[PDB]
Amino acid sequence: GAQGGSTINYNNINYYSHAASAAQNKQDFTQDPSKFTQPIADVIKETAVPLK
Amino acid sequence: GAQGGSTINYNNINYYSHAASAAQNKQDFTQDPSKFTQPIADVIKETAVPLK
Amino acid sequence: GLPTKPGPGSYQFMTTDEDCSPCILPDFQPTPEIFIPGKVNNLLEIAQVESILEANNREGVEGVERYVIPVSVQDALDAQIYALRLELGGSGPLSSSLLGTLAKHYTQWSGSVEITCMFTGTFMTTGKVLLAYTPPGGDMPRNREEAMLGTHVIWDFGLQSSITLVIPWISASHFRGVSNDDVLNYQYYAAGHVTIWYQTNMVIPPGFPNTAGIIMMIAAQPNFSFRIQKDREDMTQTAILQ
Amino acid sequence: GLPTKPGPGSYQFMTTDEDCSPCILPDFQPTPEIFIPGKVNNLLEIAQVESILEANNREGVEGVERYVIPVSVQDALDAQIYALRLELGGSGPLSSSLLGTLAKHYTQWSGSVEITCMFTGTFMTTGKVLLAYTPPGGDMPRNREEAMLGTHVIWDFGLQSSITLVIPWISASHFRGVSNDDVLNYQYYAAGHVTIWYQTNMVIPPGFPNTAGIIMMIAAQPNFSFRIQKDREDMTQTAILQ
Amino acid sequence: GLPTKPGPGSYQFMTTDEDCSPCILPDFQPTPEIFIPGKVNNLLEIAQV
Amino acid sequence: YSDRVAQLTLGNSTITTQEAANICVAYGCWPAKLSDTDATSVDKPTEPGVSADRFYTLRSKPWQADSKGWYWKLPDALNNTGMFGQNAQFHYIYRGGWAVHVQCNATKFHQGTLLVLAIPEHQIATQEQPAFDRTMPGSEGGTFQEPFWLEDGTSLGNSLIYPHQWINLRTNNSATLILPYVNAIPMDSAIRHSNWTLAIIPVAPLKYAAETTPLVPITVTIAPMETEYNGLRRAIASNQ
Amino acid sequence: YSDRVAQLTLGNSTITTQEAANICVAYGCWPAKLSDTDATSVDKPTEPGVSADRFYTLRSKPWQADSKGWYWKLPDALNNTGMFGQNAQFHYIYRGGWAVHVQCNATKFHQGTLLVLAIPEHQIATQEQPAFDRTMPGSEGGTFQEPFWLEDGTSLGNSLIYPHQWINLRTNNSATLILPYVNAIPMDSAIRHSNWTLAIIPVAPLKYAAETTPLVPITVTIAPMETEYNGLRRAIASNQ
Amino acid sequence: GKMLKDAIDKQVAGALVAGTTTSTHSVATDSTPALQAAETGATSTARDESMIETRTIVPTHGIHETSVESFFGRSSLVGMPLLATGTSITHWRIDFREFVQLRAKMSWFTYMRFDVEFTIIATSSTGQNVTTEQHTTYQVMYVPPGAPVPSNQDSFQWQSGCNPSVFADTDGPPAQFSVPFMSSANAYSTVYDGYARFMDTDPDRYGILPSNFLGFMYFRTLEDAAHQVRFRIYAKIKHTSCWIPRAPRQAPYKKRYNLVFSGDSDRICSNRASLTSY
Amino acid sequence: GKMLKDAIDKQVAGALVAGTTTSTHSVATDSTPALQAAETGATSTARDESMIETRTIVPTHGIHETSVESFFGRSSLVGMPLLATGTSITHWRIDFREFVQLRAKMSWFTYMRFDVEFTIIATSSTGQNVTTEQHTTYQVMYVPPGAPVPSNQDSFQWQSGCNPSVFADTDGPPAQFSVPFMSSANAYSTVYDGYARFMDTDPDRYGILPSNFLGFMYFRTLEDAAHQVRFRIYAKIKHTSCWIPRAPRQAPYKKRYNLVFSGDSDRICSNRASLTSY
Ligand SMILES: CCCCCCCCCCCCCC(=O)O
Ligand SMILES: CCCCCCCCCCCCCC(=O)O
Ligand SMILES: CCCCCCCCCCCCCC(=O)O
Ligand SMILES: CCCCCCCCCCCCCC(=O)O
Repeated sequence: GAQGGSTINYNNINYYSHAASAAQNKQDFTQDPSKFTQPIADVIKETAVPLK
Repeated sequence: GAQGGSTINYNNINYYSHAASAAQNKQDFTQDPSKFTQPIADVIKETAVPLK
Repeated sequence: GLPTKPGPGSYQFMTTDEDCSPCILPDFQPTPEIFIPGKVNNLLEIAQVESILEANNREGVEGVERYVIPVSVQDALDAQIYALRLELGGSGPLSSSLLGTLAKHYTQWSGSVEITCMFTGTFMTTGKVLLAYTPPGGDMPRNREEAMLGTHVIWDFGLQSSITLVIPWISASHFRGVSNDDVLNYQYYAAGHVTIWYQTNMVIPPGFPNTAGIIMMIAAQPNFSFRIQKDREDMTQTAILQ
Repeated sequence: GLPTKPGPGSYQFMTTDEDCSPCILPDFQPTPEIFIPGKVNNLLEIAQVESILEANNREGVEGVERYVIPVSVQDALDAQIYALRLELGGSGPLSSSLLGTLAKHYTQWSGSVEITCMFTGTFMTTGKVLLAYTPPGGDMPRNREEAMLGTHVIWDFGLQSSITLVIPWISASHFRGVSNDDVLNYQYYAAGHVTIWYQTNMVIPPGFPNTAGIIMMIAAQPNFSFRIQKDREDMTQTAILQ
Repeated sequence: GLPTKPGPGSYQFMTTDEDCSPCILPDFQPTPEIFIPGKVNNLLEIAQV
Repeated sequence: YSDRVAQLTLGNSTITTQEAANICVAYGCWPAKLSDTDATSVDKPTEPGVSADRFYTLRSKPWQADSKGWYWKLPDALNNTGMFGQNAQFHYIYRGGWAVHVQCNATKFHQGTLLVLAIPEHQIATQEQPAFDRTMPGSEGGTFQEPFWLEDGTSLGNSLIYPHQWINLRTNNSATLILPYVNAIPMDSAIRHSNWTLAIIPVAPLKYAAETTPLVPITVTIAPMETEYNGLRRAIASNQ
Repeated sequence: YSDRVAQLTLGNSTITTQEAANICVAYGCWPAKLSDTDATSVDKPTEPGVSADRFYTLRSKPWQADSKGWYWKLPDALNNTGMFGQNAQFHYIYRGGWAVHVQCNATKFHQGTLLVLAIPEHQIATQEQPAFDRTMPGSEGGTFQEPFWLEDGTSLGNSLIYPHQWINLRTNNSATLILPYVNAIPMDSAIRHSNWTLAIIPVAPLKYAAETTPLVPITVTIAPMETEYNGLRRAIASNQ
Repeated sequence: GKMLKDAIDKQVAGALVAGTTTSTHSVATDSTPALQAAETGATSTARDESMIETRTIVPTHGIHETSVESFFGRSSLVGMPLLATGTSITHWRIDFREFVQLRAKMSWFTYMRFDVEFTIIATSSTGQNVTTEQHTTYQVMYVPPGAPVPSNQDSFQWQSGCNPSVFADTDGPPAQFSVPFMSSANAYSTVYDGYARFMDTDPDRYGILPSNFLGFMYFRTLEDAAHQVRFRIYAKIKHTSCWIPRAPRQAPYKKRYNLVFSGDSDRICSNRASLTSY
Repeated sequence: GKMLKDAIDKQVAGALVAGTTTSTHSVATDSTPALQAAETGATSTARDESMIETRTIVPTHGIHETSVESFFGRSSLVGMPLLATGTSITHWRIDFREFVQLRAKMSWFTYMRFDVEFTIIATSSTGQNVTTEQHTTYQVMYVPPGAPVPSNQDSFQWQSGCNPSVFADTDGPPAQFSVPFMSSANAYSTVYDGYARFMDTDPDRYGILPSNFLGFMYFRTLEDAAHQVRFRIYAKIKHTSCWIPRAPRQAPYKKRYNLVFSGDSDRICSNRASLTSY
């Protein structure tokens, strides 16, 4: 991308018929860390005491 | 550029994803020689006497 | 034909190439993607999950017990509980954690780290603990008076069983080297010290266990990242697997 | 496939190629660019900075003293102080300056040059000096009468310590050759002479130092340029560095 | 000439390639398609019999 | 206001605890039925409802000084129990989530910590490939021999990536986990494959304020959740 | 109207000179604090203000007939001095610029010229790699042995590319340089790295209107400017 | 054209790391961010700004080198079959378990959906394994389960009417081809807590999920080889979906088709003599 | 399309040199452009037009061959590792300090931010170093600090699951690849006035900035070599930022990791017998 900073901007051009032929995907996809870090029924806000 | 005189005019076409793959930059960038030649608090115009 | 000039790098195979390539089964139609819980898009979602430090790495301790730092009733004031060089590389206790094992695959790191400690003594067992982070330049702090001069938290044992010492990203540069490669002087990237001290003492009712434990846990903060993939040192083989 | 005809120059490696090439780390995200003072975009910003001529290149003068041309009380009129062949190449005094060392990397040059001289005698020491530039065609001027016929400035020692002789670009062609390559007759590009003369004399109060110095300095004017990179002659090695 | 970089897989023959290729008889004009009963477009029409 | 007090009502069964920590919902995913877009099996599923979606209590385990840990495969552990067990025996394929409740009370005069792992696809090994009595131990469950390696050449320390709670005796006496169905296919056989393993591993050993060590049991209570079954035939009890 | 008369006031300290040339501001860049876009260290910096941003005078040097020159590393030379020194000892990393003032007066009956270099990243060598007593000489500074080569295999003649002034005794008795922070990173350790070297090299030797040579000292006065410190721990004085 | 727009996907890596807000001192009984409870199973919520006084930091670092795509998106060795001169035929069973680096990278996840780019480098050598010259075509045939395997170099199975084949030269550029996600399942499985068969609980079929196994690559030279050929088979994983992270492999791998480990000394990190010094 | 417009950057070299205005004679006490003061540290401001009578000159000369990009933007040799036949393995430590021409060009600046294009030419020869025929693949593996190094030609490290590798033929076209600016710092440093380590002032760690060191390239042939191979490693510096110009190196280089010089005879330019004749 002739460079913004940490932004790689790519035009993936597949020359073949099957999508599997395309090169690797460069998108950043959504991160939901809280399904692993906060996997609890009741949210615990940072400023509260956790138990009770 | 099929030639103006001393003007090289280039379309850098990068075929790869990362900007680092692109060929070398042909732009002329700004020259500020005076940060090295006139690095002094008080400007001294050419026609003046420097000291005092 | 279109006139061309193949240049250098023709016919090479680079393992990190990003190129399309002909599909050997161009008519295949894969099975649909179904919903599965816990989809991961980025390994820093794993690095932000707490894992247990193999913190009790004393010679002779084996198995699950390497996960519990001893904490005892002291007969002297201001004693030291623990000492740990802050390092994502090498082979010390951080190296076998989730964050440490991810760091084994990377060359460089940046960001804040947090250490969560959980006390395991009886309900009736009390104590106060000082957890210190010393930025680099010198050695491990020798006494609690020297360690307190750094970043530190003071932990009171109670109903809330656990504490966090956030080790903040304090650094001359935007990134550090994961490894401690000697020939390359990567000790340049020394990242400081973590020490644990008795702030008061562990106190027990008569005839209770005079020894309890801290389970140390570590994870990355949301400002953390890794660069440059590299081979994992300790995942080797001498033969093809059969 | 698209029909093609690879032509001549296929698979060659030219060191001045301007081609894109696959990145071995296509997912890497570098550290930001921070502000640093003194960013240079073009080496002619360096060439316009004055540097000291190694002007006192007499056999036997070593070290810092090669930077001070002697100036003395004369017992005879119209004497010569200095003589210098105007040359960006070769190995004379201009060759080791900032402009001269840049010219070592280039084959051709154009533009005006300036020489700034600073007198270093005592406050009480007086004098007048003639600085001459003689365009090419003949030899070095033999006496001050002949040298004055050229471009010249006359310098009065005083409060303003320094003078500039601008050596203007006076030339049959738009560019000259940096080098004096004999087999190729690059003496064709002879660029003239710089000489320094006593315009009156150096005069001192009784018992003062009867010898003082000029520090010569040189730089390029804003109308100056270089062409054709070339290897530096005096930056060599007989072995790989270990 | 346009600068190029032939990569891996150059000059290989894959039996499932989907590529155009020069016709050895580029001026040939085939016989028309006539109607024939029982045209099959997909072998799962046979599998349902 | 209090995540130390919980009540769990499924079917004709209700659990309570006055010292919970919270409830872990694995991957933030409550159990859910299979949608028509992901389903492949064309027959209409049987959904037994409350006859199977209820808490079942396994036999208790004594927490001893030397205990390395215990484990149960699911649905394996409940395949011979109640109407869940019967629906799993009579169908070729099964799908559903779990509500797991581990109980262990002791005194304010005790110390010790249990780690309570729900490990999906917990394939196990040691110096040898394991036999059936360890891969599918049934309602009685199995025991760890390499608790440090999590029976699988990984490490116990890194198993906090899995959904978990602790039972730290100074804090809580119970752990609750809600588990969604996890698999690479929509449904799968209950007798041939274990989707989850419930693992309870002592980390800090059990210590008493005297040298006389009374009996401190651990008790597992598991409720199937949002179950479906397809492929009705005769009842088949095990993969042997 | 007069760039021969200057006054420099930093903190509780003020310098004057009646024979200045001008003031050199290196690369035209006045010292400035670190912006949030370039900063990496997350802790809130300590900015000591006037307690450290003030002129400090080092011990004077005699200009002798044979003198090859003198040099000081920064911040090295001030690392044991005042509240600058203490803030630099107690923090892991430091950033800031300098105000440098070199004093040397003599008579209208003297001649001689000093070159006053501020050299960034002045790594030094000779026929041998140098020891610590030369790389970090402290407040007393070091001396050149290869002034022609600028201690580094380059040349003194080309060092006018660096920010500089002259002290030519017929003209001025003082040189003033303002130095911005220069580094390839935002902050850096004061005990491990020297960002600038102040170098004072005689070019025209010192000559007197008699053969009796009175004492002509050179005196260096340096003020830190726009300082920040991060990484507070115990005080560490040197990299040894 | 819009039709060519279909063959182009503009895709962007510009996700940044979290920044830092300045904070000041807090003296209260209201907000206690440092008090935690690891028993819940939640990771600590405390942040920098709530524990010390912070400055402001604008985020500048990317995260893309740890995206699952970037982490798996490079080629690794997965098969090294040797074609001898006696029969001029060899094969490789297709799975990523012979070589430990890719297998250990995959062990961070349970289920993985991806495509594959395969790359084959052929190298000829002498009996003493010194590089040698040999120009010959070779044939790689995909043989899926239930297709008859070639038994010789001249077997009529190499017709390849229905098996896909790639023909390339030993001293030409490397053969390369892509493959879609081929499992009958909706993802591959890195680990399997079950049996390969009904009515069977043999230990050798524990942990064996046959939906990961898509068959064989078979290799001959088109004539009888004069020197032995070594094929190196590289796989790059691409277009990658990953679910359910795991505790990664820590003990060395020992067998291709199960997780057996030594487990003689229960530790991973190195020892020291005292917990209060290094 | 606009998406393809993203992959094209129109960039122009049309900066000219300064011109000349005609001037006439000046007889005054007002304007004295020739009087200077070098003590300030400023370069002379006097120009042609104010010193002599000039004509007008329209500027026609470009400056682009001395732009920092053009000055560094060509390939130079930086590494020449020799692969012997005994072990068929070699490596090159990655820095631009073995060969003096590029190092001396870099010595004009303090800090430099750039990308790199690497080009590798492999050449086979006999023991007496005469060119010889040898067709073989070779492997160049980037081994970053902390990754285990290969110890043999057949070490399983050459799997390369996480280290990037390039495979090319000894008698094929040269391998070539680009590299972004990889320093942990915000620029590289050509010179370092400090120590590589805290708590250490060993002379061998003076001037050593380990953030310039990104590790190693390792080289094997994929079979055991029959003849020795010489790899020539070329680097072209591109997309270049430069800060803080220096006095350039004048004494010859002597050591790879420090600036030691002889300094026996303090002079650079040649001598003459008299300052008033040539
Ligand atoms: C043969 C048709 C030519 C089309 C290829 C044009 C160049 C490829 C586009 C690359 C897009 C991303 C490059 C970048 O900006 O970093
Ligand atoms: C394969 C896509 C073809 C696109 C390339 C077109 C030619 C390259 C553009 C060169 C632009 C600068 C040339 C010049 O005017 O000097
Ligand atoms: C040769 C063309 C068809 C070959 C299909 C190859 C697909 C390989 C996917 C392997 C996924 C399972 C990995 C494993 O079991 O360890
Ligand atoms: C092989 C791929 C990764 C290799 C990284 C090479 C980057 C080289 C930059 C060298 C900059 C420092 C130069 C020097 O220290 O003299």
